[PDB]
Amino acid sequence: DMSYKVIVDSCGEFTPEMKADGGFEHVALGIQIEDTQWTDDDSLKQEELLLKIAESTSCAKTSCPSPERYMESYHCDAERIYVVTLSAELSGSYNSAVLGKNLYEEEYGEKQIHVFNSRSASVGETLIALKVQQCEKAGMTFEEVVESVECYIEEQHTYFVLENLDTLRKNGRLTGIKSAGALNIKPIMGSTPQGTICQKEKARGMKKALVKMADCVAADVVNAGDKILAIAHCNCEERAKEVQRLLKERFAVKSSFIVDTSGISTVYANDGGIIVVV
Amino acid sequence: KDMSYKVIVDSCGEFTPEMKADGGFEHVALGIQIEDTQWTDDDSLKQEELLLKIAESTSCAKTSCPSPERYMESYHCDAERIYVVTLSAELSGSYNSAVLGKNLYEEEYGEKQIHVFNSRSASVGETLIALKVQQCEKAGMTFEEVVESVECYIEEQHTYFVLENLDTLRKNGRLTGIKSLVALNIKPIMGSTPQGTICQKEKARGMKKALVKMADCVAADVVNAGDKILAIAHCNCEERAKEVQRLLKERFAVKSSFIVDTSGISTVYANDGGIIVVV
Ligand SMILES: CCCCCC/C=C\CCCCCCCCCC(=O)O
Ligand SMILES: CCCCCC/C=C\CCCCCCCCCC(=O)O
Ligand code: NA
Ligand code: NA
Repeated sequence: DMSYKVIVDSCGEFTPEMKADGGFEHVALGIQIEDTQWTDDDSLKQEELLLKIAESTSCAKTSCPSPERYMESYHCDAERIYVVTLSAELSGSYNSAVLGKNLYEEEYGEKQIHVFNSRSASVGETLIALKVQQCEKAGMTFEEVVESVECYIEEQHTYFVLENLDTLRKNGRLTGIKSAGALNIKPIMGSTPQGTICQKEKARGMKKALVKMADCVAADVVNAGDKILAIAHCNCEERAKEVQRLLKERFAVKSSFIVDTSGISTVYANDGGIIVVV
Repeated sequence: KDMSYKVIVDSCGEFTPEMKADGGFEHVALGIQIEDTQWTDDDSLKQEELLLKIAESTSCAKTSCPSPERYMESYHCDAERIYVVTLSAELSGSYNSAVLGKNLYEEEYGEKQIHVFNSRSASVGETLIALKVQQCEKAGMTFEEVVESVECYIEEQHTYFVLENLDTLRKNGRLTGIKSLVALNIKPIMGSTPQGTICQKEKARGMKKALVKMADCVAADVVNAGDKILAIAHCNCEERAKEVQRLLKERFAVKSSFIVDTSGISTVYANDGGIIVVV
């Protein structure tokens, strides 16, 4: 009985193995830069997006998926539907997925559909989708999957260091956080348990910030041998491999992987950004 | 051989007969003050004597949490691992005292595995967390693994209650954010927030329809009820507890359920006729 589908909004990256699996499906967000309106799918190559961001003087804007396209993704032959979305504190994607479930039941009746508020972004959503699959392979019931994945979400922590925080700041995703000292100061950012962004540390220069971020991850992680560590990078794979090396010096994980940022992740992480989740 | 672990629960958390007979569960008592009378909340305090004293006293009851020194002493024993389950940190100093007791322990003695769980609940909410600790230990998990699994359960755990008399919680500052209703026979359906505070979930006219609405609230929030234990605490109204149990069974199936009489602390704040439901 593998009658299930894992729906993830487009911010959550897919590894090549997940793309070849068939059980993972994306629901794409929208991206708007000046007078260009794009859909965050696999037809939007990262370089063209980064080049458009670089030329546009105006900050990029994004839009969550509509409830109707969530509902359409629920309507299929799979018995159990699991939805993984951006943090509800950072995007309307969660509320839209929940509304799509209400629309589905009005048009088609009851179905086992659960929407997971990742309280995170990017590879945070990826790891949750992988956790759903792991639970399904272990033979859990639908409600057992929900409980175990919601526990993993509670254990999961997100961290990131960017070169350019302006897109998150201008789009209202950094409210409360204090902003200009040394020009090479790099804040180490992270999630809160509620799914908002906070500042965890700071360092002058990228090399020192990556070390401090590695320390922050290691200071919070528990039972790391049971967990997969994910790293998303925006056009800086050698920086991603260095972060992986720093983290391996500090704790042992079950496994780890590195992925390129999705369209939404690229828009908000910007050129040179690094996101770590475990 | 020494016991591998002990679960310390403050006296608000009721023990089932099976837990009372298990030396792996141990209470740390709170204090109860009603007019000129001071009681330790332990098994030697009869609920009827407490209820009769409350009924006669025009003065509202007062309570006190355990001291950090008392918690520290409870940690110093032959059991290897110590788990502590306390009242919600937002409703009592019991959690802060247990954490301070741990800090004092590590300063005075060799390092020991001690973890304090903020239940963000009360009464059988603490009971079920203590049972979950035992379940995780029986599953063979490590200390860190037990801690992480129990904290996940705590986030899942929701508390609901309907009382005949909310005055003790109100007078003692435990309903700070809730608007009080004017006195036909409207009964508010109260419950926990994820932070461990009390909120009003619903309201109904009469006790019978209040229990129905509470049962609806429990059913609306519960995840994977089939694997969970549902607990019902009642203060001198066992038939009301069995009716609530019946209403919940109409809405979802659980692995098992139990009913217990309220502890001393739970009795003081739930009062005669109170009902508490946790799953
Ligand atoms: C709570 C932890 C968040 C970690 C953020 C990591 C940095 C960049 C990843 C992309 C974050 C995107 C957040 C804003 C998405 C808004 C999309 C929309 O609804 O328009
Ligand atoms: C957060 C959910 C709370 C549910 C409350 C259920 C009603 C009665 C159970 C007893 C509650 C006791 C709370 C106050 C305890 C204060 C003890 C102290 O003096 O520190
Ligand atoms: Na559309
Ligand atoms: Na008084």
